[PDB]
Amino acid sequence: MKVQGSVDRRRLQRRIAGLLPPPARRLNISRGSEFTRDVRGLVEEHAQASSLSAAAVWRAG
Amino acid sequence: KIHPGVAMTVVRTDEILSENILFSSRASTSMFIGTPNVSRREARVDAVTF
Repeated sequence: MKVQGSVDRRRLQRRIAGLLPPPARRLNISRGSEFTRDVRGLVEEHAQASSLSAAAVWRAG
Repeated sequence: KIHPGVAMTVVRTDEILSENILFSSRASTSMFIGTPNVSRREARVDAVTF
């Protein structure tokens, strides 16, 4: 408190949090439940990555 | 300007800019229309093209 300081840890964290790579895309082939929970995501990500209408394509860009 | 012993027949083509009228009857064709889709093509030193 006694001094404000010259930088904001909040801003530094939030500005880095936008430069970390996207995680990997796993696919469990040992449990049916996880297998489906990942294939659902696979189809959602294809849609989001190839549908012109949305801006999410341009974001994944 | 003396006639050589042979005549000649000359051929030309000519181009004409014209306006036109197109008549198409009712319900003449069936158009099937699919969803539009996007894919990236390049990434140059400065910009990204889709």
